[PDB]
This record gives sequence, C-alpha cells and structure tokens, in this order.
Amino acid sequence: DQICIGYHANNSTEQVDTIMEKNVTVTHAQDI
Amino acid sequence: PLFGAIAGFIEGGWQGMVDGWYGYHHSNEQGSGYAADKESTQKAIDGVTNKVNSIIDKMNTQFEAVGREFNNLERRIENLNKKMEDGFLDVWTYNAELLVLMENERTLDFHDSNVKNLYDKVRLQLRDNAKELGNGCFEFYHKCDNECMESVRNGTYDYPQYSEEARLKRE
Amino acid sequence: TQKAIDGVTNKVNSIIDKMNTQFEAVGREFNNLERRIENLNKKMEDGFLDVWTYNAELLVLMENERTLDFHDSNVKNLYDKVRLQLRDNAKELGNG
Ligand SMILES: *[C@@H]1O[C@H](CO)[C@@H](O)[C@H](O)[C@H]1NC(C)=O
Ligand SMILES: *[C@@H]1O[C@H](CO)[C@@H](O)[C@H](O)[C@H]1NC(C)=O
Ligand SMILES: *[C@@H]1O[C@H](CO)[C@@H](O)[C@H](O)[C@H]1NC(C)=O
Repeated sequence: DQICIGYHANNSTEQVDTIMEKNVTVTHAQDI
Repeated sequence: PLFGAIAGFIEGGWQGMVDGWYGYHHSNEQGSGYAADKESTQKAIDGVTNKVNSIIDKMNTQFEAVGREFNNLERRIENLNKKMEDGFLDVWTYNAELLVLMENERTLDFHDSNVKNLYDKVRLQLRDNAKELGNGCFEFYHKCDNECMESVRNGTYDYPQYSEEARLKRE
Repeated sequence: TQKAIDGVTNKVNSIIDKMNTQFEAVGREFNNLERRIENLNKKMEDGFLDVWTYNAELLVLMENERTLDFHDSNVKNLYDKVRLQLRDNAKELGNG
C-alpha cells in the first residue's frame, strides 16, 4: 500500500543552461 | 537520463504519469494508478508563466539601434556612435543571457522545492501511520484502500481513524 | 565534494565568460568648441563603466550568497541522505 510521490517525465531532448551546469535536459522548455 | 527531492532521494521521474507536473503513484490491492496532484501543478504553472511574462515585460524598453551616417571627417563621432550602440547591445545581451541563466536555475529549484513540499505535506499528514521508505514512498502500516488514498491526495487525511493494526503488525 | 567543486568552477567560468563583451573605453579628443560632444563622450564612457561596475559587483554579491547557500544545501542533502538510509537503526543527536 504505497503512496509514492514523484514527478513527470518525457523522452525530450530540450536543453537549457544554468549558472553551475550546462546541457541541462528538461521536460518542457520555451525558446524565446 | 538546492533542495534535495528532484534527482535526490526521489531518484527519477515517472514517464507514465502525464496529467500533471507533480503527482502520486498508489499501489494497493485494488489497483495501481498514476494520479496527479492538482493545486500544486496549477500553482507551479501559474508561477512559471508569471515569471516568463515578467521576463518579457521587463525587456520591452531595451535599446533600439538606429542608422546614423557620418562622413570621412566625422570619424570620431562615427566611432562614438558605433561604441554607444555596440555597448548598449552588449549590455542588453548580458542582461538577457544572465537573466535566463538565473531564472533557469530558479525554475529548477522551484520545481525541486515543490516536489519536496508535496513530500513533506504527505509526511506531516501520515505521521507514524506509515513508513518512509527513503525513495519518496510511504508504505502504509494499516489497511489503506482508495478511500484513504484520495484523502492523502486531497489533504484531508484523518489520523485518529487508523490506529490499531499498525501496532500489531510491528513485530 | 566533486559535484560541489564542479559546480563552483562552472559558476566562476560562466562569470568570466559573460563578461568578455564589456565596454572598452577608447580615447577620443575634442577641441574647445567641441565641449558638448566632449561631455557626451565623457558621460557615455563613464555611464558604461558604471553599468559594468554595477554588473560585476552585484553579480559577485548574488553569486556569493548562492555559493554559500549551495554549500549549505549540499551539507543538508548529505545529512538527509544519511538519515533516510539509516531509518530507525540510528538516533539524531541534533548536532549532526
Ligand atoms: C552542451 O554545452 C556545451 C558547452 O559546455 C556545448 O559545447 C555543447 O554543444 C552542448 N551540447 C549540445 C548537445 O548542444
Ligand atoms: C515532453 O515535453 C514536450 C515539450 O518539450 C512535450 O511536447 C511532450 O508532450 C512531453 N512528452 C513527450 C512524450 O515527448
Ligand atoms: C477530496 O476532495 C474532493 C473535492 O472537494 C471531494 O469531492 C472528495 O470527496 C474529497 N475526498 C475525501 C476523501 O474527502
């Protein structure tokens, strides 16, 4: 009787950049 | 492939659960579904679109380069114009790129804190009537069916209702 | 420690990379009947220097708080990792 908590995924290859790490794969991203 | 939930004790995401950004996964004797926690997904989406719209709004008053022409005895003024326009384009390029970097890390930390806050909400509701398995799961100690599953997913879990079987099952 | 040092060196390197295209002051000369344009040049160069000084100093301030909170979150995530695996076999003493 587990009620495990988690999050959503795809197989997407959308990549963003942050301050401390590049090539960050994300579920959803918006090119601007 | 800051907060410690996304790529933390919860090791990976769930491909099957596509209704929301965050949700649950119950596995009882009556079935095994992949539900989504609303009013957390909607709050996250509202915050993310609000952040994006603020990034669009703050950049409306950028610098617009216009074409100014000068002759061969106006080379200092031409150099001044070139340096002014290029410096303003460099300033706004730095502003856009650096704002994208900070708000990207803030968005990732926001999703992480949302997942950890959902985890802590379930932890503070179940209390001792469950068992933290360490990966984000709560193995229930009493007999929990869909009726208490929806109350865990709601926020209306009733702690005094279920305490007899947990003590007996422990050794 | 490896992830932390990779993160801080990546942060520092992105700080260096974003500031390659700053403003470079170039010396331009004007005569005594070109004092308005001389003032315009002085104000432009000084305003761009002020803008990039503000950018560098403020970025240093934010990234310093982010680095300190990153080290703090790394220590707390190690503590929470050890608590999660130990379960009830151990006992939190409060000090860590
Ligand atoms: C990832 O970022 C690096 C810079 O570190 C860049 O060279 C590379 O092209 C990026 N990856 C992809 C798949 O574009
Ligand atoms: C992943 O997110 C993308 C956008 O990057 C979206 O189109 C998609 O529905 C999600 N799922 C899959 C299976 O690609
Ligand atoms: C959960 O909330 C919904 C919406 O208010 C309600 O219809 C449902 O009965 C609730 N479930 C429980 C177990 O209280």
